[PDB]
Amino acid sequence: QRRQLTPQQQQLVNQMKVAPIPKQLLQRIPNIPPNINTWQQVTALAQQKLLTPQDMEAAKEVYKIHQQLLFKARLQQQQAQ
Amino acid sequence: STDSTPMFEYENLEDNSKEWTSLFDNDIPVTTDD
Repeated sequence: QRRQLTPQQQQLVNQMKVAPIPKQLLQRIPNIPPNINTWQQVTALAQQKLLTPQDMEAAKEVYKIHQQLLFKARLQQQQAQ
Repeated sequence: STDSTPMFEYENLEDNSKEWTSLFDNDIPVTTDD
C-alpha cells in the first residue's frame, strides 16, 4: 500500500508523540487539570472537551514553539563533552 | 567574523500544519493508510 516517510520529517513528527511540555512553554498555558507534561496525556484536555476555544488559540503556539525547541535541543550549541 | 548561511535545505516552512491541528480532535489513528 501507500507509505510516505521522509527521514528528516519522520524524526521530528514521530518523536512528538512522546514529548513533555517544558516549563518555558507551561507558562503559556497555566492551571492545567492533568498537570502532566507529556503530550499524549495533555491531548486529553481537548478530548475531554475541557479545552475552550480561548485555550485552543493558546495551545497552537505551545505546540509550534515546542517543535522549534526540540530541533535546537537536538543540535545543542553548548557541548560539555 | 562568524560566517554562516541563513538559507537551509530541509528547514523550510511547510504548509502541512493540518497534521498538528488535527491532534486536537484525533489522538491515535486506527489505521495507517498514508
